[PDB]
Amino acid sequence: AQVINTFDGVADYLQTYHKLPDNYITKSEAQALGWVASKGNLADVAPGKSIGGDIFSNREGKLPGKSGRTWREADINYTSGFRNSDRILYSSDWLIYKTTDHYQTFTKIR
Repeated sequence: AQVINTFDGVADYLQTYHKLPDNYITKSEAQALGWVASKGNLADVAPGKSIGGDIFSNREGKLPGKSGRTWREADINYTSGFRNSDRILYSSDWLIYKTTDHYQTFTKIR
């Protein structure tokens, strides 16, 4: 009904509660409840939920980090319909980089 699922909003809840929202279950977690990765019925088998807390090895490489270091990704913006391409990337050093194109772009916020 009312949660935080945005770039600055999630960045705040991150540096605030130092932990993704209680409604941020990774994708495998949604599969546990019965979710098809088709990305066309996520909220259908697990409505009121978000995908976050997944490791970000940098499939591309655009975050302030190096080999040996690991980043963290979280779902940004999500309501109903097919998943979206907006997601944030927080690092162990609290480095938050938002991406509005699927890890295709990164902006340093918090």
